[PDB]
Amino acid sequence: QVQLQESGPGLVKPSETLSLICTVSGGSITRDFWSWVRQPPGKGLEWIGYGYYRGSTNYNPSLESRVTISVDTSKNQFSLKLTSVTAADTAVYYCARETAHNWIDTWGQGILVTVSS
Amino acid sequence: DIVMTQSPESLALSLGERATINCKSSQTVSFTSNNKNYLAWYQQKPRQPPKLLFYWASTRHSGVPDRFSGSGSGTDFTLTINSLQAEDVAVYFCHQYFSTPWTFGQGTKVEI
Amino acid sequence: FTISVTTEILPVSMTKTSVDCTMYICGLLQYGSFCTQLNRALTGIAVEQDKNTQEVFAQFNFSQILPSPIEDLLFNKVTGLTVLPPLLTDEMIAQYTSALLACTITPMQMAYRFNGIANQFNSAIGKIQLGKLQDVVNQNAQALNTLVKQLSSNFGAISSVLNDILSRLDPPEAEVQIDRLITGRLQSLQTYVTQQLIRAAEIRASANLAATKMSECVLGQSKRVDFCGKGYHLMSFPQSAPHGVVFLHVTYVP
Ligand SMILES: *[C@@H]1O[C@H](CO)[C@@H](O)[C@H](O)[C@H]1NC(C)=O
Repeated sequence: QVQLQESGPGLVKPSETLSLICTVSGGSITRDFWSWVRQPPGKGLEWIGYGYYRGSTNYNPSLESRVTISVDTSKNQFSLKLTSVTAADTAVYYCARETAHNWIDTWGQGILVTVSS
Repeated sequence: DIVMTQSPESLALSLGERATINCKSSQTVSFTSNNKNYLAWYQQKPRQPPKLLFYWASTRHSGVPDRFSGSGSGTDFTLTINSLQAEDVAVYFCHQYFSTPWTFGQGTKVEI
Repeated sequence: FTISVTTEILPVSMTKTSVDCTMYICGLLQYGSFCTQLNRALTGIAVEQDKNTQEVFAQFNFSQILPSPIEDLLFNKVTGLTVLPPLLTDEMIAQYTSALLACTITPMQMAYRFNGIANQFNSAIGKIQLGKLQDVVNQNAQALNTLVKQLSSNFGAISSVLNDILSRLDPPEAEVQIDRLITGRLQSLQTYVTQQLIRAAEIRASANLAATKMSECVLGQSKRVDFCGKGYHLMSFPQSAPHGVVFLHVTYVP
């Protein structure tokens, strides 16, 4: 039984780093790859990329120059830092545990982030 | 970049009948040597995290009833919800993990 | 009542190619014998290409034809994963074609050949001064380039280097990623092998056609019309070409 819970600010200023930390309860964090899938409102799910506790990481090609993800084993968490957040990044985020063959097993209750003011 | 399309959209199926969802890939999503389909099927409930239904487009996950049956060949992929009930109302989508980037499906909402 | 010279182009071989599965997968210790079967098919193609040359070769002035400005013009106008050197070198095939040209050239041969006009022959030779050779060379070059590009592709893995994945991922996941990489590379090698098989069949057809021409169209007389030459046939003049053969058919028409 592996559970993933998201945390972070629900409102992020434009052109400011969006930090979303997913905490894993149960199982272990040094077991599989960790993705940060995203769904824009009224759009299909977008795969941002999957990290790894060793420091290994693979971004989405469309967002390779702005996404950064870091997995901390000591706190048993992994965090997504989306830089240069424009007005089109308003979306819901699901931190997922991609297995060895990289299909999502647990999806986690995603969090909605929007840009305003 | 593989474009993944859900040709059946907004399936309004009543209780006791079958709903079919078709996923079409831009190109092949399976290695020719292994003939193993690198596609998965997930379902998402409102105000609820999505759940893994099928992986490899054929093999079933844990906790998935016998109602859902998945198959396919190369590009076309089919998910059939046999004897659909009120529990099956959700947004079902298909995921490819063959080559980066890993595009999902647009999502098909199965309404009663 | 006039004679003419027609140039015929026939590819007989392409660039030699082979793979080394012990080095192709890694510069999984042994994925399977599928790569070995691919290498066997490729070396069969290699032997076929080495045999096609023996099938086609070694089976009123003439300065242009008999040395060899035409051969030089065709040479300079026409341009694991190891490209083996051809068994028959360029000068072997040049000597063979020159010898067969000398055999078929020996103005009394005109008198004897009439049973089945120097200015017309000279004009026909001059107006001659290679498309399919460029076609096959460019096609195999693009095939090898595409195979190298697919080798550079990650094929859904996390990197294109097996050692990088070993030093970057844990064994229980590194083995899956290496399996993906090797399966993709072997899929690319399968595409190369099947394309080389079909193109080897298509070049073998042309090599057999060229061998038939080199057996009857240049030796004696081609009693059958429209096979080689625009009309009735007197003799042919083979010319060595890079990965191909050039025929100069001397035809007689009313
Ligand atoms: C051979 O004859 C051609 C004309 O048919 C002439 O242009 C050429 O110079 C001649 N070559 C020699 C070596 O005399």
